[PDB]
Amino acid sequence: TVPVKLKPGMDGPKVKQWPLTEEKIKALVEICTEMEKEGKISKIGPENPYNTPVFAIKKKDSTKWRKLVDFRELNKRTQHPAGLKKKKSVTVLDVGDAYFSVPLDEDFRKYTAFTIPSINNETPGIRYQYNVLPQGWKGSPAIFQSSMTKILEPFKKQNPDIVIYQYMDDLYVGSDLEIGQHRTKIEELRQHLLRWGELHPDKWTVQPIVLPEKDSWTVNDIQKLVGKLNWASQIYPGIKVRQLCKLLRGTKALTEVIPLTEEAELELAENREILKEPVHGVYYDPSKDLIAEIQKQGQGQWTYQIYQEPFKNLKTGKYARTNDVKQLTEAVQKITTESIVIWGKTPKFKLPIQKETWETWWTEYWQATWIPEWEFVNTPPLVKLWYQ
Amino acid sequence: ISPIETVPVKLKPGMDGPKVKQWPLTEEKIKALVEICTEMEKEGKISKIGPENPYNTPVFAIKKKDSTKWRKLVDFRELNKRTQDFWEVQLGIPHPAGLKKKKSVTVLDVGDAYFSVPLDEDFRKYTAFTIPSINNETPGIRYQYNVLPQGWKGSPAIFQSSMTKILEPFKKQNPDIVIYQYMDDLYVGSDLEIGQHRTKIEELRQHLLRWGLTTPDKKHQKEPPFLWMGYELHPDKWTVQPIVLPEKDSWTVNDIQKLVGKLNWASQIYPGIKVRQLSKLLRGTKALTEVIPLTEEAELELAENREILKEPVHGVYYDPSKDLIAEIQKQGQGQWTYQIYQEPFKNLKTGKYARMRGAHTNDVKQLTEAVQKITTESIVIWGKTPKFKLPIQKETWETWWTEYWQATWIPEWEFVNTPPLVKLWYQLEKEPIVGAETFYVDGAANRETKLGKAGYVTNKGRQKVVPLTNTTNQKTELQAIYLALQDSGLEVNIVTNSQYALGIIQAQPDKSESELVNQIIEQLIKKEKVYLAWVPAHKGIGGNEQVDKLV
DNA sequence: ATTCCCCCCCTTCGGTGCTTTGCACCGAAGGGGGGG
Repeated sequence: TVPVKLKPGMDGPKVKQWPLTEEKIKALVEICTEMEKEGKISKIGPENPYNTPVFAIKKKDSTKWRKLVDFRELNKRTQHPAGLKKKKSVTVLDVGDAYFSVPLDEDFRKYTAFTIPSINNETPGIRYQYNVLPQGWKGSPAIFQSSMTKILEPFKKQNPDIVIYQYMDDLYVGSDLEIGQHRTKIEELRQHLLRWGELHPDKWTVQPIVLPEKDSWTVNDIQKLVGKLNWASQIYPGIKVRQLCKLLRGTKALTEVIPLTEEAELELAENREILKEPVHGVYYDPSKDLIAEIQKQGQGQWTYQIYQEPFKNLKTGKYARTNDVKQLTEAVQKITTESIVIWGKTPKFKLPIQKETWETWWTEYWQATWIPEWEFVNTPPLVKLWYQ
Repeated sequence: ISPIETVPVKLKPGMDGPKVKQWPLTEEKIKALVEICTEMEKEGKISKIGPENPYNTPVFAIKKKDSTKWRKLVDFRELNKRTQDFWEVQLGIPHPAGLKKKKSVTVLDVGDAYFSVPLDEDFRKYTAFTIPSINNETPGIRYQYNVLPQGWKGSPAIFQSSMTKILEPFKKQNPDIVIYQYMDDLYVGSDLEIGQHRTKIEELRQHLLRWGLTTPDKKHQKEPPFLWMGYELHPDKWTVQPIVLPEKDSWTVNDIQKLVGKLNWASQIYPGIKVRQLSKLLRGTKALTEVIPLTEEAELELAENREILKEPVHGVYYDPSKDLIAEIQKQGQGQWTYQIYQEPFKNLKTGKYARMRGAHTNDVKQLTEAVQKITTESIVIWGKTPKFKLPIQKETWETWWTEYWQATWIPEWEFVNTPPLVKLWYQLEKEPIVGAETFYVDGAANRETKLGKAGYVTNKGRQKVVPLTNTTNQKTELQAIYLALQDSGLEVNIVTNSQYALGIIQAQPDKSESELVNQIIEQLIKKEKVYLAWVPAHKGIGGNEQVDKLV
């Protein structure tokens, strides 16, 4: 393809580089030197005013470094098979080393500039720009889209039951086959791709809300329960707290045992049936963006909610498993992979972490080829365990 | 001139060259300016232009800290505003602590750096200026720049790129030579003996001269100590150049501002530098000439800083075969010091952290911020994260990071027993306390008149209300909690409808900008066991009928 | 009386978001230090 103009009335990325470890710097220098020889990248000067961050990862624990470029700002200025979710097994293969044979438009190469730093600022950073289609940019799968069909036509027609979805540099192969037959067909697909150059979405279960069950209830216990139902009323209406509020009238000791009246057990039980229900009316708007909140429940437990509008949850989950940042980073990569398979868009996370803490360590444990947008929450969202 | 390819530089789209007219200058300045212009024209730095150049730019002179000498400067502010944007390749400042011990070391400076790199041919017309046409009448002679101008915002980046392009073949043919390049300053280190190193230095000098860059011998350093980037470099140690603090008798705002700046510079190698009590004198006074009398606390800090800055202190270089260790100490009032070293009592570099982030915070939060700052700074200099020695105990950190709602982490670290220790001064019970009084608190303030009442009711036959003036809902809720703490015993359950007060208290602070919160904190430390519970605001709970229709 | 680029700290002020239209957090700009 060719004209890849930006969105009208805005400029290119101007993001800073942020420091890198000397182990990762040595990997980037070796990688970029090899790419320069092949003509994939070329050195530039300071007259280019654009810059995007770059770093290296160790995806799949293959002990081979992989270069990653944060195109999150270039993707925002450039301008899905519903049966994949119901599939049994979704294999995710990498087709990143295939866009290197498609030259990039000459007028667009200036926006893909990046800088490799140096230890102790020994030398000014070495700058490069992309000559071929880069990895991580939203236009790479779009320009190569017309070329993927030619390679996927001899395969998809041979096995119509195979569902194949491409996002960024990742191929999602979904089949209703067995543990072994799926793998054999994957090898056939892999070798088929070479000629021209593990998820289980069926096992994913929503996380409901559960009321605590007790034989005897204290004033403190009822007060905590009343707060839950009042908060849950906004999510699941039809929840009324009157016969439970009537047990919290008058000044009482917080540990006083309150005998549950026979007429109040109905509301406690009735609200439980309402609570044990998938709240309908949640329709994924294709135009709006996905927001994923994450809460730290302690003891190595994390809960998340994916929604487009407040109190209208599209998906609720719970990720279980010393290193808090690594656990959060693993959760982000697992939620994002879920959203790509289910909806096809990476969510906009609201991480429960300090901004300085996240930027320092998130690159260490990252292993995906895509980066979602995230925002850092500061208010303490711990008043009662609403999502326990 | 340098036979290096020019960098294509243009103006911002839709812009034009400057047309500013030159302000009048005294007859003393004009003579030096015309002499300088004549010399530069005869050297080829500038060229005379005819009447076809519409653009112009004012030009003035400075003393150059030499009285007799008069450096010529050009006010390129208009051109810089109209000049395209550049991306700076200078991402930071080299530090001597990151240097490795080298057998042979040289420091060189390129003379007349900017005047050696040619300017792009199409851009020369915008750089046109005119000399103050004499006292007056006859027009001035007008010149245009042929090389990189001084005062133009694109000069540093272009020169840095040209220097890198010049130096890359030499580095490729000499892989065992370390070259730190900062603008026109070169630091060359090698493990060769003095003779071979000196032979290689002359080879580098002839390489630069092949590209027109000259290295005068007056800025060429061959013997230690080396004055490099504000530091004194010795064969096995380094120091900052001498620091002279002011000795005024009646300080002003500007004097204190300059005093604090030098103490921050000295804190990189002098341990224990405090500037908290001195920087507090800069709050509330905005005039730069106002005389601020020194307070008692500020006088104490100044004397301590003077005493610390008296003995000679030096750092050491970096050995890649040893592990970096950073030790942190707490000085009080949100101030921390830290020393990064490799072997004990030989500091690679010191530093301090005194940033006050957030209105309410504790020592454990600030320790994590200091650790993160140290890690980020160490990655820049050495590329690896050091092992930490913190004054917090393992159990305290375990409790904090397990009970905290946020995700926090600290890399490999060990406990060092040096007081004062970092601890949490109080803890909130997870369950209500049996036998202790329950205080249902509530504070309501009228927004219109800024008047309110804060009060509490209790399980027993007690009840209190107190009126507050110039207050809000949040302040009334905090005051209600404070009253509940004030008139209770050692164990207390407090039920409140305010999420703001619960969010403030639950973080376990010990210092706060708000004075009311400090009283609450000092009351919480006195108590033995405290339970804090949240209740819905207006849903008929016991703290809603007899606590809201009241205060 | 008049310039330029880079890093840092400390204080002040405006913007943003949630909620409790006050309060907490953040980023940019002023001052200062240092380098060229």
